[PDB]
Amino acid sequence: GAMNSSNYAELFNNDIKLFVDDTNVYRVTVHKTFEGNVATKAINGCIFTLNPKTGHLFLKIIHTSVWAGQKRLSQLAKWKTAEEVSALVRSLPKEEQPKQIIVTRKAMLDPLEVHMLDFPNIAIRPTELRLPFSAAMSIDKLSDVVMKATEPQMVLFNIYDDWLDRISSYTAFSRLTLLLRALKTNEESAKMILLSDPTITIKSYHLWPSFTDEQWITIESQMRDLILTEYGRKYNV
Amino acid sequence: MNTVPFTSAPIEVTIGIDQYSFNVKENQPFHGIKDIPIGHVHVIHFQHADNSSMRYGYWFDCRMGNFYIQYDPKDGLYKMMEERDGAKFENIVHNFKERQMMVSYPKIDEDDTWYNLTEFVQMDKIRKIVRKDENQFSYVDSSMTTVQENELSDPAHSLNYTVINFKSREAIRPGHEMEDFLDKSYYLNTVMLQGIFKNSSNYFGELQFAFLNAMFFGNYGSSLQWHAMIELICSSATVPKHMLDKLDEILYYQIKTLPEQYSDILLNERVWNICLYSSFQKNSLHNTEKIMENKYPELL
Ligand SMILES: CN(CCC(N)=O)Cc1ccccc1Br
Ligand SMILES: CN(CCC(N)=O)Cc1ccccc1Br
Ligand SMILES: CN(CCC(N)=O)Cc1ccccc1Br
Repeated sequence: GAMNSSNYAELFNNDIKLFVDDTNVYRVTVHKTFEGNVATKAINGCIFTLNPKTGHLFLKIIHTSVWAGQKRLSQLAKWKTAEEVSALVRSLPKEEQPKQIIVTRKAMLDPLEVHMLDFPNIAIRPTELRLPFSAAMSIDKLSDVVMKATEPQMVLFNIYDDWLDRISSYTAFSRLTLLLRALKTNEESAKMILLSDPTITIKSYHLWPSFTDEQWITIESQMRDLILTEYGRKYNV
Repeated sequence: MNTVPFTSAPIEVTIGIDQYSFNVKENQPFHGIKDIPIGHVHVIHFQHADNSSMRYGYWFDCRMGNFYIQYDPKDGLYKMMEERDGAKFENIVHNFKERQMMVSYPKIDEDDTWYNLTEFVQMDKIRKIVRKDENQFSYVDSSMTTVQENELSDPAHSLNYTVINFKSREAIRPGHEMEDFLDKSYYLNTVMLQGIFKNSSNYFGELQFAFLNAMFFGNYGSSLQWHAMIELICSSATVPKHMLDKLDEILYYQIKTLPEQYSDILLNERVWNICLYSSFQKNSLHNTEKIMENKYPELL
């Protein structure tokens, strides 16, 4: 059934699983037409498919051409997501296929279940967790490869960089979700925290800066403060 | 007109014949039911006064044999049986008719209710759903489960309705996942109609039989089947126009006949609101929508 606070450590056991987030698949800018009506212009999107144990992020870039001549795009986007996830699973060796796929929004359950009828042993599950994966497009290198794509494309990143050499996947996932929650709540502030110190750089294959253990503690503290801050600014508390 | 004579009525019981119900007291001089219209299937059903649990009954067609009911004191129920000796059967039915020991099927010459509820129901198809080939009549009761319910236990005592499952490989063509899930026409027209039922009459027959088992026996699996067969049509964008008009009539008479006080348990709020107000056929069931809105506006 639904993943929640009580069964949280299941994410980090040795049963292969993937999260799938569809919140950046169909993206638009809204603007005024010469006649003063409103129209949308789609921009490139992405499916966010993540193995929380290993950090394996399979980023399927959704090029705007997949929407051409199509109706009801918000509904199509859920089925296109399910189609691409299904294709990904079928492309993996049997022993790499997930035993569970956790969708971050319940409207993905039926589209994915229907696309995965050939895999009766893969469990499709919702979650009661409010995960901040929509903020994936605030990571500069991910946003860059999405917006530069001229055709459909799959790109691979470890979203944990090399952290698992030093911390567990439980801890790496906690760090990731803190970082993403911060970027979602105040992107500018979050990015100033992460990048202000010019002596700490981002390695060319990494997504995040090369913080020492001690620096991560400071950064993690600063991100908590930011989130608490905005919570006050927002609610006047 | 045909007759279902009774050997006796040793235990107090409510007897039902199609949409009608009457009471018989323990050891009352009751010897059965006469003037039963030839040309239709019929159902004779029972609820004991001392254990209203287990409604049970028998689907039969008087053209297929001479049938009578005798209580069995070992198995504790009224059993339908067949007398092959035609001479003997007629000789006995005549004695009962002369002594006026039978109640009369009350068909009133303005009423087409039973025809309209059983138009497509055929005894040959009932006998394939209810497997017990040594008898010409078919036993059904409250507790019998469907082949699909047994998939989600005794196979011999099951209701073999046609399995409908919207999230199944049979319902969904590879490469048309979204199309086939959102518009079930492929599944209705090619898989079910052309492939399994062969024609819409056999489809409507199973739908009607399912409704009646749900209504008369409180058979939950039959209720699920009835609603699934409605939902498959309502969720199809392409349905033969004659099928829609006929479905509207079928459902109208089913809703008209339902006990008002059972509406809470025999009608699925989700299916009906989807069918009348969201589905492709939301504007195609005018008679059904009007009776539903005037009789069960709570549900909607
Ligand atoms: C290193 N390899 C990917 C990088 C690449 N492009 O070949 C491991 C890996 C597998 C699958 C997903 C992410 C990741 Br990270
Ligand atoms: C009791 N009766 C049998 C009489 C006999 N054979 O000696 C059962 C029954 C059979 C046939 C017709 C009506 C009915 Br009621
Ligand atoms: C006669 N009553 C309802 C008939 C009606 N007016 O609808 C119960 C009944 C049904 C069938 C046979 C005998 C008897 Br008694």
